[PDB]
Amino acid sequence: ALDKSIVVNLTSRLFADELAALQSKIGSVLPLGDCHRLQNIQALGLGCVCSRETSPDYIQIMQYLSKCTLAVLEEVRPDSLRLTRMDPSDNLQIKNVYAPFFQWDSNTQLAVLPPLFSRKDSTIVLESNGFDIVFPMVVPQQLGHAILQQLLVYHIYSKISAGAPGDVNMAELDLYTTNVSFMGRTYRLDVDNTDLRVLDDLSMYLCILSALVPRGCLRLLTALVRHDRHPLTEVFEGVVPDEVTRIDLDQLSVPDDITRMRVMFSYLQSLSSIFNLGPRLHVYAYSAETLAASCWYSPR
Amino acid sequence: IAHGDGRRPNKQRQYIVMKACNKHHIGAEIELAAADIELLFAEKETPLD
Amino acid sequence: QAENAARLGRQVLGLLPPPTHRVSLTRGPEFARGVRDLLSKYAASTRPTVGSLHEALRQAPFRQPTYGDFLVYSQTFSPQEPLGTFLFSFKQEDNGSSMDMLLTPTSLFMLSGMEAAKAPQTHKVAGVWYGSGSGLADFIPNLSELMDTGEFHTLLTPVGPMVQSVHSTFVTKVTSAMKGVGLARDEPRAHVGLTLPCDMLVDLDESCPMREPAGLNVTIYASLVYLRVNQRPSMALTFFQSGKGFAEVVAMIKDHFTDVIRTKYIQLRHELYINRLVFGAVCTLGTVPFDSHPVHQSLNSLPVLVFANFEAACGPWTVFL
Repeated sequence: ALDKSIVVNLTSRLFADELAALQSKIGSVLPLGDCHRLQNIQALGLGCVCSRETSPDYIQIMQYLSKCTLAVLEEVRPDSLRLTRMDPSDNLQIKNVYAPFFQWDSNTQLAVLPPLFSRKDSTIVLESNGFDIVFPMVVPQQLGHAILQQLLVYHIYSKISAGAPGDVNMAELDLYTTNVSFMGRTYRLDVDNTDLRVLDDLSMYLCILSALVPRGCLRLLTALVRHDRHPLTEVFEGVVPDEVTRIDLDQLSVPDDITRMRVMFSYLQSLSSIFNLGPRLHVYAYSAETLAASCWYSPR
Repeated sequence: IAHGDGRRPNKQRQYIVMKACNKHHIGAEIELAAADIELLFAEKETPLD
Repeated sequence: QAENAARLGRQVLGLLPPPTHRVSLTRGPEFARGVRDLLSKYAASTRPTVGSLHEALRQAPFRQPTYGDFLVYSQTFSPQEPLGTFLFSFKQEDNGSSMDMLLTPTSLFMLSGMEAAKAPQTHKVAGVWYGSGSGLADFIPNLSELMDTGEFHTLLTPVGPMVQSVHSTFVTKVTSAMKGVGLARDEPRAHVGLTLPCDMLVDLDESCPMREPAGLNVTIYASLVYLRVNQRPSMALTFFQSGKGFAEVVAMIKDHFTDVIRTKYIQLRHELYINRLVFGAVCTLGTVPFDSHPVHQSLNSLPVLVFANFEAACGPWTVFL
């Protein structure tokens, strides 16, 4: 009964060179800030948020991701793009045209991650209309929840060397992070020795957490005595380090500790939702000679 | 074939087959010397000619 | 012989997805006369009849899940089935072209290597389905080391119920079902529900009047607990059933697995290995209708539950602790 289609218009035509880059794909996954079918170009990319002159981000993308609506290409006419709307719990078809290449499989979990690599892999500049479209980085969830894993490690040790040289060895760091192991296969990626900046904001948080976090648990331990005190909490003294439990409340008075605890969990809830609420799907049928990934959209 | 086993059954099939033609050439040759074609235009001046 | 194919023109052209409702304007205000299932309140009368409500049942909601066609050995997946089991999809490396490995929950008990009386019912039954718990362990030589670092819960994508299995000498075709209500095969118009062994399920709902409200939803979960028995690593699996929301059940599962937390974490006084600290995961296996009675069964004995009107909906393996 229902009908769905999203037809994006343009002011002008395109160059014939760009059409070969947009017949590189004919079915892929676009985010889209609207739900309606006639729309100007300025929302289908990530150039609504991620642009060159802006400081590129991870979290302000990631907040925008789960709010956003997906849509899938069907045709590139020389004037207008035609899209197919991504309903909740709907089945439709993908071609896996993404860069850098990863191999898919049936019965994998798929998280839509934002791109963080070099520009020429992800984006396509539309030189006609001057606007940049950015494609999201479709990675499977087990890979997407591990491709960030070692890269986020790599950004932290880079800030160590640029202030203190004799602490991190580069051959150790290069060999263990940019070579991601999965499936039995390997994937060497782009290290960015061109000068990073997408993933400061997690390392901006996660260190400022990691000093506040063990200091925060001591006050939480000695403030719970009842006979409703949960029986598993007797055990977890053996887990917490011994140096953690040697801290007084001398240095931080009562008004200082409010600026800890009211702010402690405010990181974690801004942080726990951006590891979990990727707009996620599953793929149940796949063939490498056709490259037909097979979504069904779980709204999340 | 629709056969009821565990072998992965296959959908409809369709092939596209696409020909191309050739070109060929012939070249002959004729004996004509101009001492022949000279007397093609003069006439009548004797019953020999 | 086209009288055969005239039946095919019935069933195919009747069973299509509904077209996109679209009307060109030169017809005029006629489009709304092609609006039928948006109505709900039909026409009652004094003595209504099938002839008065045949329109009221001609409309029907549009529902169909999609299936997963698999190719299995005749060794991992048993030749006998109760046709309504639960599945997984083990995932190590794509060696074959279409060579898939599946795990029933009754199999996955034998893959673990836990005590007998912790699950006393299926252990007698799952010893005649398969060997000594080593015919399957020959396929993965990492089932000691997958237990160490905690990667086994990452390598399971649940599927749901079954629909059909044509079985041959070595190769078994498994037509599974995700996303909902699989139409049956050997009985037409039937709907293959989900079946659980009574041993593996542990309810969370049941209480004495002591009061909680109803709804539309109750959600089968799927636990997976890494324990250690006889100083050897071995997992543990249970189920759950509670229409109580994700914030409650994580606070209630930990009371059920209290002693299993209590046994293991005494041992870490003298040692610590950061790969060992992960404990369990919870997936979401989908939704069950409210107040549908799980009818008990018996198979050669093995008490087997059933859930009519189960619909499937998978989820991620969210770690808990």
